[PDB]
Amino acid sequence: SRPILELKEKIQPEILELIKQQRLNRLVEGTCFRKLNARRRQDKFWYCRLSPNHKVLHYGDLEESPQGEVPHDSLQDKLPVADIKAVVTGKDCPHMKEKGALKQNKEVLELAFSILYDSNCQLNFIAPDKHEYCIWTDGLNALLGKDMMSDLTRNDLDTLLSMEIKLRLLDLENIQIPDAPPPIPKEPSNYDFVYDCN
Amino acid sequence: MARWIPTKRQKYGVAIYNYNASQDVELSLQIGDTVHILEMYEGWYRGYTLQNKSKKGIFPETYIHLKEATVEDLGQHETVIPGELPLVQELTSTLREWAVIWRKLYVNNKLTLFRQLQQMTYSLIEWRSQILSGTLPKDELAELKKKVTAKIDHGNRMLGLDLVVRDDNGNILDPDETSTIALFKAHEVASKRIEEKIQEEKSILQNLDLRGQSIFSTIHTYGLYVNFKNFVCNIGEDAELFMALYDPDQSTFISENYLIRWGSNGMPK
Amino acid sequence: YLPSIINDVKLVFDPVELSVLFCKFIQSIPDNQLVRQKLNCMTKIVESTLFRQSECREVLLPLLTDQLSGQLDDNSNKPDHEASSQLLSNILEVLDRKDVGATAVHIQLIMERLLRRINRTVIGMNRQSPHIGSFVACMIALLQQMDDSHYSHYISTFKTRQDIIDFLMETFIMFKDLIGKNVYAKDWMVMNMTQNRVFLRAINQFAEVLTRFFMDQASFELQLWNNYFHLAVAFLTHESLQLETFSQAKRNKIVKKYGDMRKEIGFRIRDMWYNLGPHKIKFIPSMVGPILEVTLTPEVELRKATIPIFFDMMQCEFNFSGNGNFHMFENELITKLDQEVEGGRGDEQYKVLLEKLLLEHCRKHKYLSSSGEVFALLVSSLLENLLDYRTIIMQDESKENRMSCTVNVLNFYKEKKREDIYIRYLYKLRDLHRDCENYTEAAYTLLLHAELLQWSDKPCVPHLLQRDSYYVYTQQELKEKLYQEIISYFDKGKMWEKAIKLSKELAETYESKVFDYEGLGNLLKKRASFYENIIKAMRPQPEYFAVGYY
Repeated sequence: SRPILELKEKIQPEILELIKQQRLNRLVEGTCFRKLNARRRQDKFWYCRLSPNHKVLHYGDLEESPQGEVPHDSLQDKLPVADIKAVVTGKDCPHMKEKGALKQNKEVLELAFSILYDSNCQLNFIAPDKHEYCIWTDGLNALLGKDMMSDLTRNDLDTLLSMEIKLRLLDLENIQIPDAPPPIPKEPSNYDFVYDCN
Repeated sequence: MARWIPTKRQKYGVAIYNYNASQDVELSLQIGDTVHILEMYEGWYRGYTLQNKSKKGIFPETYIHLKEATVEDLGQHETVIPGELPLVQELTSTLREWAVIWRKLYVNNKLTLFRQLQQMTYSLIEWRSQILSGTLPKDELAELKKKVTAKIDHGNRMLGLDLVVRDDNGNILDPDETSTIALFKAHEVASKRIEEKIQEEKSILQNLDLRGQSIFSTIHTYGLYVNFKNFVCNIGEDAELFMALYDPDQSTFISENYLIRWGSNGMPK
Repeated sequence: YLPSIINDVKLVFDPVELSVLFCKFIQSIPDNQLVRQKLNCMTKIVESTLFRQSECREVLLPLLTDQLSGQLDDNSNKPDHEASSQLLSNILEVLDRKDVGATAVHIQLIMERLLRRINRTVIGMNRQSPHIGSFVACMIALLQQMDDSHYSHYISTFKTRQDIIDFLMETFIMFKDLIGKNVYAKDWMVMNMTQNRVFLRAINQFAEVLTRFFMDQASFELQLWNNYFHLAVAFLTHESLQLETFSQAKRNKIVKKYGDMRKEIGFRIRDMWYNLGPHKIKFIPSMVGPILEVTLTPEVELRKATIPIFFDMMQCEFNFSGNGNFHMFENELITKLDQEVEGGRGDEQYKVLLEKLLLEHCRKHKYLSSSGEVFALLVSSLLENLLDYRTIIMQDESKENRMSCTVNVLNFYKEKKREDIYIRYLYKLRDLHRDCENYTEAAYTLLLHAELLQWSDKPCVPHLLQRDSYYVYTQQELKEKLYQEIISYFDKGKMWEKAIKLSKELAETYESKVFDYEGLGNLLKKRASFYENIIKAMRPQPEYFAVGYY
């Protein structure tokens, strides 16, 4: 499977942009994320819609909506996509560092993400579970246009590439690919095709 | 390059690996890029591709795996068995459409039915590969044909895709404008299988006995497999174990008694 | 069980003697005895022993026809519909066999004995839930197996021309009733094309019978071309590029298996229209629209073929233009062109080719074609306007841009003074603002509509007689209704100054013409209420911002 793998991993990017496109679709459809220590009657759930323009972030303290995203003006429909320094994960979240009233327990260690903007304002938010935590980190990193930090993302990458190459190998049944590519038969220096072009 | 020739014994324009960009009309041709070569050179081949049947590409013979066979598997008698190889080509095209809709699936929140489409896709591809060989006995040929036809038509039906007919031999003889009423009832049998499967997702996926009753309504003889492991008793003498089926309601036995000799040492004689 | 023996007993007997014995046995059933069961009997009968027919079919069927024609229309057809359909199917299949023996003559006998029959049936047998699909399948199988010579044999050679006229009219209307309101799940794709092709064949044959017995040959009774062309268009109005586009092979599969059948329909209608000749003008204003949408097919060629027909009909009017010109033509032209284009149908290349062709034709022709040149110039402007409209609609989908572009097209129409479509788009905006509660803006637009009217009683134009309710509506009364609505708006529009303004001339009209003193009372009640509102309540000041686009 040597040239097989060479070809498979070598034709990477199409699946990559496909997965990233799906991630943007996911951020756009979004959901109600989670706040910090929203216990004494606080809307822990609150929708965070990425624009179909993928530039504004329709997020803010929306109600305990079980339906999730509701298309309207959130509290702050804008998070500047360009200036986001990064998102801190786990202990790097200063809200995870908080040990007072907003002390997040160790059971949300992987749900802690703070989106960096204004260099003094943070988005200390919580995911409902790890997989979509990684999903939204992947989505913002697609906004960052970089690698993806979801385990599920590599899962989908490898599996879909596997099926694609697996369906690719249909025309080449009962054939071997020499690991050294077959020698290109010499092209005669004349391009005066005896039979016409097209 | 010169001396190109028109021919139709190259329909399987076959790559080897992702081709070099050596020609101005060639790219890293996919492994599954069956291309319609129009013009034939000895060591080279240029013509249409499945990727773009309106465009040429000069492909090496050392890269072209020549297959004189064409879309018809019997004119050159390429059939490992006649009337079947069609089936693989249209199911492969069907697989292309499953790939397209697969793209349509992940990008949407159909991931449950999408995942079940994944698993039937994998069953389809493994059946495809196993029937690539002609080693099967003809009964199993028919069995695989019908089961995969049901699966692919199921794939069509939750995807609302159009219907096919001619259950046997490539699903194509009927759409060859042979009759009308036989065509009508072919469509009717198709709809009948449609209703069968649409009523049976709720019958099997959720329930575990309707499938059993439907299976038991098709055959009339059965057998119970008993795999004895060890006898737990304290006799110390030879024991002759008469085990069989009994009808307590009728106070009678139902199967002949299977005599088992159990030894005096606790382990069967 | 009597059929259960026919095979082997024949294998040891004379064919025809046994055959006639069974026939005489069957006819000896009185008309009310086990009709379904006799149908099953004879169905098993025609099943076997009909593999040979030369000695039997010509004598076996006669009885079968007799009993089926009794099954045609006796108001006792309700139980035997399914079984008769079954028998019809089986016998037609047996006919469809080729090894079975020659049956062409027998085929025409089958028409001559069952065809008007099944036509009557399917016309009356006309509810979708029952097995009407089976009847349809049978009759299309028929038309498939038939022959043009057979169609022309007697179906073209009936009794008096009125009978054949009425029969063909019924045939056309039920064709329309099938094509329109299709009888399948749209999943039975294959039979859908087969049905399309067989209907193609049939409508072809009826086109030639119309030509041969119904051109200026029948110099009169030329009305039914209405029905013919309407059905032709409706049939032509489906199974197109995108519908052929779903799978990639879908185009290819259909083209190989069926080609471009709509191409055939287009050419057929083109030559037919050309054949109309002198009666074209006698027929234009109805058919005007019917040709545009089919011109608007997403294809290229039959389009190429169809645009010149516009020049053909304007030329025909030019022949009639001894009085005026194709005003009446171009009006419906523009109107329908609007409805279809705003429906989201055409394309740019379309309008390009339209202008090119029409100008090319008008070069061949005279002054009236120079006028037609300026008219089609206007037309092309309209087309690009609407195309821009729809591209922006699909580009932004924010109601504001929709409002902008529709305002643009209102301005264009006001320029073009085709006041009807003008009003139409006005009401579009009225709906829009109602959605946005721009009671002020909505009332303004509604007023612009009302602005056109006069306090004259006479409804001088049914153009303004809209689709909200279409009857007499004496003009001043329509004005009155509009004014009431506009007042209601302004009142909830929190802007009573215009309310009072309008109320003044409303009350004037009352006292001067209708004397509707109760209406005076209500109106002045409202005016006083609004004056109170003004003096009493306070309303917010709206900020005004400037936007500089760059």
